[PDB]
Amino acid sequence: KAVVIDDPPLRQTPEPFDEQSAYNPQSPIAIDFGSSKLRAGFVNHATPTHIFPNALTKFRDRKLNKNFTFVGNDTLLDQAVRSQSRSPFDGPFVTNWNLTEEILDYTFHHLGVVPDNGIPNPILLTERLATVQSQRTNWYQILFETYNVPGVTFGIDSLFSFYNYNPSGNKTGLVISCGHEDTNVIPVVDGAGILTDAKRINWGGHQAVDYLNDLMALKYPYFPTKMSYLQYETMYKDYCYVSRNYDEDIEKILTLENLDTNDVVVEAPFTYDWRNSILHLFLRGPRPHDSENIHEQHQMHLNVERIRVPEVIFQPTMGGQDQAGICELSETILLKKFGSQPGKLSQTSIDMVNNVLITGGNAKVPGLKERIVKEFTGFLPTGTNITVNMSSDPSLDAWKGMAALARNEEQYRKTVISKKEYEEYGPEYIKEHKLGNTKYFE
Amino acid sequence: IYIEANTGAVKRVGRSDAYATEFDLETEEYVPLPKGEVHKKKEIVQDVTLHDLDVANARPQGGQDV
Amino acid sequence: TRRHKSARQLISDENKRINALLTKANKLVPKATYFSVEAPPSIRP
Repeated sequence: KAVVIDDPPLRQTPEPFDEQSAYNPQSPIAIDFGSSKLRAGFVNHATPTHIFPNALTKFRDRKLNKNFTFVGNDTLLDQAVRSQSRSPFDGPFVTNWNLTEEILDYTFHHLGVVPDNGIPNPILLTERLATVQSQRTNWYQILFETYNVPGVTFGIDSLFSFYNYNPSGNKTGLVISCGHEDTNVIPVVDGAGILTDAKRINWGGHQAVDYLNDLMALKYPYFPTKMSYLQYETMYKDYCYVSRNYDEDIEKILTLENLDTNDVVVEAPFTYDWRNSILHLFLRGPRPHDSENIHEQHQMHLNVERIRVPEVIFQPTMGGQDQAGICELSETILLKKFGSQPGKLSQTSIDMVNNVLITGGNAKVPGLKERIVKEFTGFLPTGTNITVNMSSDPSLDAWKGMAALARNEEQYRKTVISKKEYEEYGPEYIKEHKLGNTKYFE
Repeated sequence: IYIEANTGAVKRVGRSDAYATEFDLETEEYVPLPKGEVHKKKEIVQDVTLHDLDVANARPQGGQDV
Repeated sequence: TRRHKSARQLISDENKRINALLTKANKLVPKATYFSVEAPPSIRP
């Protein structure tokens, strides 16, 4: 029996706000400007209090002649107001800036804050790796002029999750983050991220679901009903896994002994034998195809793509990116760098092996940890104890990162930038600390 | 490749399967990786006769190659 | 006022900026830029 997918259901209730009496001006504010979702709240709380995708609508009402503004979870109330959602992220950066100001105003309104002459709380901000000077300049402008905050500090979300899962701040490990739009590999030495050996592959969740979108467009060019981006996102989330060995799995997934079990049929919502032909297996699975059935031609068949699309991270040549794979880049980092002779692991490499951490938004795909453990056992010398740590939800460990950082006041003051330092040194200033970006030169 | 430690026997099985896409058509055979460990130790028992050792030392033309 | 400044010209703007910095230094090795972290191509076929 084929399954039918839809859009995710809209929220029946709107998002509540925190009580204004519980606000104190001494507590900092933790924000995570992710490419997919926004996480906002205090520091003393450990559990999340505000998670919503970054979107905004300008709903023009006919009767009142007033442009209403719906932010984040308020966009998940009607289908028309969901479809007109606009993200501020254009590419891997931000381009429109006033949208960032009104979503920050929405977070400040929904945090239960009654401020005066701007926000009196220092803020904790995550930023992408090798961030371009213009957006951090504009960030300094908006926080140091629009919101009057006393202090600011910055860092990478992957290193922040690494510091969260290694709270001593002096450990050695190798972090891997699979973000919404980029995949990063950072070798960490003694609690400090070695960013001169960091590596980035231009693929993420957004490129993967666009790969699903144009793969489904190419596979069924005569499909009548255009399905939205959310359907592609949901069936990528629910019906995709990392293959344990892509060379051996691809030579048997088209057999009839797998297509009875490993084929997912997805029904679109609306109101000379075929056994020996692999076109009929690839398009219509192991069940015979009747072109006169109305429910039949509204169907996807996910047989090869479920193991094909997570393999783009391991081999970027499928996705068109002329880059080395995650396993090959990790081999380059681990076997020929940090004083490690190929064939003779240094103690830095041995310490990096035992603290391999996978985080990010795109670690939810099953079979990733077992596959990277299999590859690591494949290329390392025999007898090396390989440890891979994976969170239950690796999309929230960054907020745990700034929570543990601002709870640790001893090392919190090493990374902060006040109004006074910015005012004396301008926007062009780099604060060289362990858990953030370094200087662009030597 | 195949290396025996005690006698130094060298046998080339073939090129690895990961290097099978350097050319679309090639004269080399591509064998996969060995699924076991690199190092393999095994104790055998060899049974020979005295006539075999008599004929091993008494080759008139000369010793044969591998 | 603020120009829209799409992300397509931003990489070229940073490339021109870092080229300006290296040419003024030439008249200094980079450490961690956008074009230096970015991945080398695969050696295996």
